[PDB]
Amino acid sequence: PSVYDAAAQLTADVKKDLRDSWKVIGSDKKGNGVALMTTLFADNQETIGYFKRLGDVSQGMANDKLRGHSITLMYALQNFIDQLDNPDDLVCVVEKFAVNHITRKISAAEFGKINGPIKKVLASKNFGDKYANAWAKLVAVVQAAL
Amino acid sequence: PSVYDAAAQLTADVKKDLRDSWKVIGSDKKGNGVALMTTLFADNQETIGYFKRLGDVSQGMANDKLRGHSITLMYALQNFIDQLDNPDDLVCVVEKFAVNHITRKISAAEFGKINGPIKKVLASKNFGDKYANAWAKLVAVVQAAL
Ligand code: HEM
Ligand code: HEM
Ligand SMILES: [Xe]
Ligand SMILES: [Xe]
Ligand SMILES: [Xe]
Ligand SMILES: [Xe]
Ligand SMILES: [Xe]
Ligand SMILES: [Xe]
Repeated sequence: PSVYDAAAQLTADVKKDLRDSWKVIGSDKKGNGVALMTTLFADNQETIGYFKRLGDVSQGMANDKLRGHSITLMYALQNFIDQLDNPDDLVCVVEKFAVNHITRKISAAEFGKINGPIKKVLASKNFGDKYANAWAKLVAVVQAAL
Repeated sequence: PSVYDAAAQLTADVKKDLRDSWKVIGSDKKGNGVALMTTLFADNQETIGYFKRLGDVSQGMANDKLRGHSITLMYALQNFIDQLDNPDDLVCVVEKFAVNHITRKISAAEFGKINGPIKKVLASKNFGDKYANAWAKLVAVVQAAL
């Protein structure tokens, strides 16, 4: 299937759940972005080496490169959320970020490692399994490009 | 380097002018982002070669990679606007994007070529030299990091 095919999973209900949870998670991009990355590295230690540009990714907010990365990642998510109703626009921004990951040899399966950290960050604001599942559908749009 | 000294130029008055103009420009990220890029390419044709990944940029909005790029650029600007309160956070996201441009061999002087396009896009929405000059101070923070 194509990336457009994958975006068919973003039904009205999935988009509502994405938007509702993002209103909260995206309101603290620094805090929740660094939490997302820290959780990735806590649970998926095999990924740490890919991030060597950032320095020591265990230093949390006392690592300016990690903070800058993490905030910017949250604006990638903001971008996706704002494009949900126009699959043409969603696909072209997904393809852009997919290239950022392809050129670093991140496979679709490796990209999907982010679902565990997303589930945990969601649950930190009491967004449960329905919301984690909705976010996995959005992650899968990127996986379709990888 | 002199990056923190550039960031210190974003006074309360400058920040207000950035926020007030961004309220309008950032309300159409697709349209104004592509306009910024097509204006850069038209007026600074010697920069087009750097963008070869995007294909034929003369196609404008109809070029999916250019559209994806352009939307994403506007979320870099959104990020900067949202960090204006906190010099450490503004600088760490500026440094992130500066690294992206250093990889592409973009100097402070060539990055500064965006000011003419910014002035033109602002003016098209009835934001004149006052606002162009505020945006130039923000551009100068990135220039200081290159
Ligand atoms: C929600 C999921 C994710 C989003 C939206 C995302 C977004 C981003 C963004 C915006 C960048 C910056 C690209 C650049 O400027 O070149 C980035 C860099 C990167 N991403 Fe992700 N990413 C995600 C998940 C992952 C996962 C799960 C991995 C690996 C297992 C990964 C590995 C990388 C690497 C290695 C970099 C480069 C870091 C650096 O050296 O600057 N990403 N990602
Ligand atoms: C307001 C000013 C600008 C902002 C906020 C900005 C932002 C961005 C962003 C967010 C990206 C994607 C980075 C990545 O994923 O690696 C990018 C890419 C790029 N930028 Fe800029 N940029 C600006 C001006 C310029 C100018 C003036 C030049 C050149 C003279 C330039 C040259 C490039 C190049 C060559 C790329 C890579 C395109 C590609 O192959 O994907 N940028 N820029
Ligand atoms: Xe991504
Ligand atoms: Xe999220
Ligand atoms: Xe995602
Ligand atoms: Xe930038
Ligand atoms: Xe702008
Ligand atoms: Xe900028």
